[PDB]
Amino acid sequence: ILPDPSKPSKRSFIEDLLFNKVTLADAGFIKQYGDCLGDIAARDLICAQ
Amino acid sequence: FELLHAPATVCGPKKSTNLVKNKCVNFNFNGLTGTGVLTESNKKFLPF
Amino acid sequence: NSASFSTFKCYGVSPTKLNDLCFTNVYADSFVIRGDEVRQIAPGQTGK
Amino acid sequence: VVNQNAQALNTLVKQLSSNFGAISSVLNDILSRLDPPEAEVQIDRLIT
Amino acid sequence: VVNQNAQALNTLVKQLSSNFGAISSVLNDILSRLDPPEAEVQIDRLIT
Repeated sequence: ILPDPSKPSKRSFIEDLLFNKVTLADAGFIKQYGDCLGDIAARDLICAQ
Repeated sequence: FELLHAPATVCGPKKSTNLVKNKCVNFNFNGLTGTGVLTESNKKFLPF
Repeated sequence: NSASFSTFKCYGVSPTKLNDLCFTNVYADSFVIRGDEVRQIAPGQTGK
Repeated sequence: VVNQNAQALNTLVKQLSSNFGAISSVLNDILSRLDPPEAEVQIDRLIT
Repeated sequence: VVNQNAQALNTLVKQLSSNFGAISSVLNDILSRLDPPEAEVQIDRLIT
């Protein structure tokens, strides 16, 4: 339960399990929302709009 | 009239105007309008 | 711009906007009716 | 909690495809076929 | 708690007797006295 300094983030080992139990896969609007920040090929990709 | 309006050739005898070179305009493709800048795409769509 | 057509009133789209879309598929129906029945030719209007 | 937000937003987004009695659910189509005089009647339904 | 639910349901049903500006509040009677292409306006008010 204590934080693991080895991991890049300070999340403890159990907190890693909790974050993996919640997924955005079953979501159309939200899942495609995140991919915009990772898109560079598209020109003028302003996904706030 | 139909709801698709798409293909071509049945409209008034007008002369083609200029283009905006990727500017925020009401681009009209096949009849339907819309606001945006010309966005080139390479995705492989179906022939039909 | 011709005075020949004394009754040209469009229902689903404004007449002025006809010069903004190219169709490629329009069904044209031609027939002759009595003048008093011209009003009877309209969407969902009862008549003989 | 995540599902409730996703479905709520998903329902909200899908509501843009409803004409609410208008001729079409796209404002651009209404403005590109109907002149302002009768365009408000179709448009006013969409806002409501 | 019992009364609140009872009156809430009772209030909900009683509002079917209000025409909301329609010529009549009962759905079927509008059909038997107005043709469909003109009855869509009145029936819409009841739905709203």
